[PDB]
Amino acid sequence: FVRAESIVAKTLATSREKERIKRVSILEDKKAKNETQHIASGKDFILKITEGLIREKTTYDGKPALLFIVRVRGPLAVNIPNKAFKILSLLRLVETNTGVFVKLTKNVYPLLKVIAPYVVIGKPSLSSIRSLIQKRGRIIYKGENEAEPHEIVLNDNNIVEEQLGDHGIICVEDIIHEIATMGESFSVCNFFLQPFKLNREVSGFGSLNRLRKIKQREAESRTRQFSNAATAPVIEVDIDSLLAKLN
Amino acid sequence: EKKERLTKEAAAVAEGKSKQDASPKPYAVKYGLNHVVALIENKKAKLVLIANDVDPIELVVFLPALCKKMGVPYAIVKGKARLGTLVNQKTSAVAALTEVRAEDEAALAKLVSTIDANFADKYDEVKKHWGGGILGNKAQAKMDKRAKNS
Amino acid sequence: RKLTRALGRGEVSSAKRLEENRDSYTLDHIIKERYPSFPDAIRDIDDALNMLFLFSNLPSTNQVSSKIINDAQKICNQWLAYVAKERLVRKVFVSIKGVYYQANIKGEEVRWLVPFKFPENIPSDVDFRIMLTFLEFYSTLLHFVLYKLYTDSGLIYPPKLDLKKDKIISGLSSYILESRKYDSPVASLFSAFVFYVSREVPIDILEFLILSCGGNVISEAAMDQIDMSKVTHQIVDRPVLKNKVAGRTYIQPQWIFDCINKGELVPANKYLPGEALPPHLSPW
Amino acid sequence: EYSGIIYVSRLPHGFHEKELSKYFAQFGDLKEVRLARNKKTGNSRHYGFLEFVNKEDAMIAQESMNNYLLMGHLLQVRVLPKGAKIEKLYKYKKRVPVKQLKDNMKQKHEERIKKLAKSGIEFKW
Amino acid sequence: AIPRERVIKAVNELIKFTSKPEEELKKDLQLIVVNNKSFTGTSKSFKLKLLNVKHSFYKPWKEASATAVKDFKVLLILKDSDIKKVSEDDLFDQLDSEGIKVDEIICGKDLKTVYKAYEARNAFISQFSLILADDSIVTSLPKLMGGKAYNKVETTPISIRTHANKEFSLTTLTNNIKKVYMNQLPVKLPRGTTLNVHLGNLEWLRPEEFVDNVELISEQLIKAYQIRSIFIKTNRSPVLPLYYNQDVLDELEAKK
Amino acid sequence: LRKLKPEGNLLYDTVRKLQSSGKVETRVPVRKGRKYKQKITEKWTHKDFK
RNA sequence: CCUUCUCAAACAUUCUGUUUGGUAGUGAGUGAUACUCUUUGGAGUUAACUUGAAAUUGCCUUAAA
Repeated sequence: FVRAESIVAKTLATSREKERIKRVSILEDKKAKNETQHIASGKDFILKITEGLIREKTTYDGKPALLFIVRVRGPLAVNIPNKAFKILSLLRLVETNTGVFVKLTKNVYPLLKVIAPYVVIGKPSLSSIRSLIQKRGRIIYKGENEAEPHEIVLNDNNIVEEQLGDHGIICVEDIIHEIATMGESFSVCNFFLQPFKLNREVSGFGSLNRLRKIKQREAESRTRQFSNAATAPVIEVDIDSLLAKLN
Repeated sequence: EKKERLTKEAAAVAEGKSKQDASPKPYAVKYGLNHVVALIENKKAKLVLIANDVDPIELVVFLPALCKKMGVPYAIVKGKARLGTLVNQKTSAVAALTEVRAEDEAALAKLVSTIDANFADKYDEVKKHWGGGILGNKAQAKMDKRAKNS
Repeated sequence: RKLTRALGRGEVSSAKRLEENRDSYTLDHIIKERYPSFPDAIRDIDDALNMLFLFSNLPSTNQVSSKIINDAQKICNQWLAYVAKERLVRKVFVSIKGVYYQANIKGEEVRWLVPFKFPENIPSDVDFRIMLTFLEFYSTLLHFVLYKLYTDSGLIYPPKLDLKKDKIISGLSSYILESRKYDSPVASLFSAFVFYVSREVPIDILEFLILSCGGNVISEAAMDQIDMSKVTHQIVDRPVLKNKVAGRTYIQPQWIFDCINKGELVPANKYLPGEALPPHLSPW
Repeated sequence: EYSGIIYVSRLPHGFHEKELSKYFAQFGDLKEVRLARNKKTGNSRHYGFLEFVNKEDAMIAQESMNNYLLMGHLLQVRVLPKGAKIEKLYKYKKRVPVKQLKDNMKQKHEERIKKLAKSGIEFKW
Repeated sequence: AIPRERVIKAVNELIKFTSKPEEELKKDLQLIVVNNKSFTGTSKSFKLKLLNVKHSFYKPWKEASATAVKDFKVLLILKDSDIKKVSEDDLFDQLDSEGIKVDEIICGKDLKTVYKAYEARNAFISQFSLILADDSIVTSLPKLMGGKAYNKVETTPISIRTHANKEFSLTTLTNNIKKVYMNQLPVKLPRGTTLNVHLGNLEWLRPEEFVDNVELISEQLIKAYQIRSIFIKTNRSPVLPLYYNQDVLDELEAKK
Repeated sequence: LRKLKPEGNLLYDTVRKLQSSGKVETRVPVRKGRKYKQKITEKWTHKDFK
């Protein structure tokens, strides 16, 4: 049975999401068209939430950089829209608690602005990416066998030779330098990396770990804000402290 | 919560010198049975709840009649531990509500309109019917086969 | 059970009250009655260190509770920083299953593994909680013996670690030492040397060796976020190399391996790749 | 005795024909459903109608959801007598020379001026 | 601009008209109306255009409701971070001096929690005639309070420059509210071409002040929206042309 | 050395060490199992709600 | 059984002034004052007044089990 209350709340939530995505999408459309007489505010903004918490708002003025993001579930009723299903299906973040890197720019900023409620965001550190890629990482690989229901963890840099020697690239440490320093175009690596299947920070359903689920939900609904203003800043956190839990 | 309230208000009355009303008013259910039945016949209730599962049923049988008399919107909840969950006792066997924050006034007032919808006409048929006229399956099959043969 | 009753009844403040108000178990009496104490402990820590350095490398998921992992990583790096600052390694042997070491710590020569920092894949055929329990016991064991070690040397135990270092390398530059001669000769080899390591080679086993055999280091990959002033050596394991300069010998790590494994400090003549190698010349 | 048709009431927002169809499929095969939308800035006036197929399906659904609850509307429902012939409520979405008219303005300026003059409220111009 | 003597005799004509033939309350409050070329179509704004005025009528309004029963009064709605910052002691220091008084202070969480029960919502706000809200909140309001407030211009909200950029403190707004009370008034702009404005009432300030007030707003409106023609009434009367501009009429099909 | 692919699962190997050195018994982790049906049927209340 | 577009610039400092843009709604009805269009088709704009959110007919996966 289908919980009529849940039906109507689902309808309301998806309609609200539809409103805000149409709002921000058409906002960005008229921004790009640059008829900017009627817009509440003409620029991006960036809230770097840190640790009742400590909030710092800034503007991009890119100066491009990278980011690392994770799909989190929610919010809490929704049958999804096509206008984010297509996006995150391209980006390979469904089947959640999954990690992918990204290069920031003005083409892609509003995509973060639409996906932001579904997702957590923040920049990584060198130790954090190094930990991530040495502990985790997988590969799709083909030849002499294996019609590809396939996955391979990183153990062979000769694979990096035979697939990225065309780029002059061996040595996933050298890949890491390319990533961290934003070297040669970042994109073979992003399209290749078979993105990270991180762990849920808490399995449970014992009476102890349920408590941690509740504390976790308190923390995430504290730090995240589905304000849906269409001018609000992006949200950025201490991912360095978070993926210590999540890795 | 009480002891935090006390260690607050001790400093509040020591420095701020209130009347021990610097702290705000509470808005809470009122859950002793004698408290409830005292409040009734002052009509200081807007909804009371009643638990079906009490084997010393003499404690409870007079309540729906009395609540009917005093015109208060009674309700027979199923489960007494369910009522204890909201007082932080194992069992309460009643709960009541007399004063509410404003932000659920409509909630309460409409809840009353559901409750009397569920009860006001059912009162005619609850009382004209002596429950428990039921048989077990063997006797039932016996009389069914008898009616079938006849 | 009490917590379960609580969460069924609601009472979540009381559930937090229960969880903060408990006192879990410890094993100090278990250790300091089972092992009398010091020589036996340092003799039989080998199987402890093996599983610890394994668990610090393998991935977090269910059955892991990665607080466990960061704890094991912390005590692992504490151990390595102590022994490398006090300059004790006696053998090294690279192999496919990581690398085995050898150190004459206070008498008996302890042998132990540190694997390659790479994403192993799990069978899901092994039973895990047994190994976790083993690990908890071994972690407590090493905590005790390492407190004893730092104290008898005399030191500020446990080591703090500066977050700006931990976020860039998360290495042995972290877990910094504060107090309160040597193994003669194989300590302080490469004395007054400087090795600029290439990014290409993994530091995960270079830096324990280099810091045990005293000499300062700088990494290529370390400066990705942010001098070659007095640099003496360059290391790389790449076929091609450029723009190589005259200030540094451009060498391989088997030079280091043979150098410490025989205490001879061989030159870099059979080196400067891509010429082939004296193949491993294992100690056994 | 009744008809299969049903009248419903006191609906909240977010509750549309799709919700009705998917929900009330559960009580049997539904024949056809229709609710009341405004023809102006189209949104619901919070009622509708339905017949699943059957009188018995109608009455059991009524017996179930007679005083059903959700947030702070509550559904009431009525089984009808025979027929009652749902007929209407097509669905409505949100509906979205100069000198000649200047002479029209100029003359009707005078027309309104004489009209207020003969009210009578006297005025020049 | 309009002949001011035409304005004078027009207001004298209106008051002597209505002086003799709930009813008087419906029929006495002055309204002023204007046609323009065309308003912003398919864009339903809810801001109010703030005119400058030399003499406000809200002081007469409180003086009149002191006798009457409706109790003309003010609302002030704030961000959630602000009620703790502000209090009634400060406005008691500030506003009674120049001779007004705030009635209450309130937040939007209270709006969505205790002024749900839409009956009680409208019953709460219909007590209030004058509404002051924040620039931050003005976009968020209509999901909260609803079009019953917005159809009437009394209830319909308005922004205010609260945040001294950045880290707001009270005085930057306590002077602004004094400005908007004493020396500024709102104007709404609906769809289409017509625009009515609830100017005031005839029991409030004399014609000799009303006349230059209407002159002020008319001369600042003829420049504002390229208006078409200007009239007045009080709540039944046909339209009184006091400015019918025709050079503005010729560009309409020139737009096409 | 960049060429080096390590090989051999240290979990399997150290578990062999455990079982070999007489610390633990040789075992599966083996998953669930039931002997009998643990019959389903309906509650009194859903049975007699009529 | 969710829970709401809860700030952006410009200037010169006055912690403070001018301007800029920022909302499409619970619906039901009550009577009623005026303006455009274009062909009757009235579509849109215009005072204020009630109602307990009221009511019968206007071409994704641990948020599981």
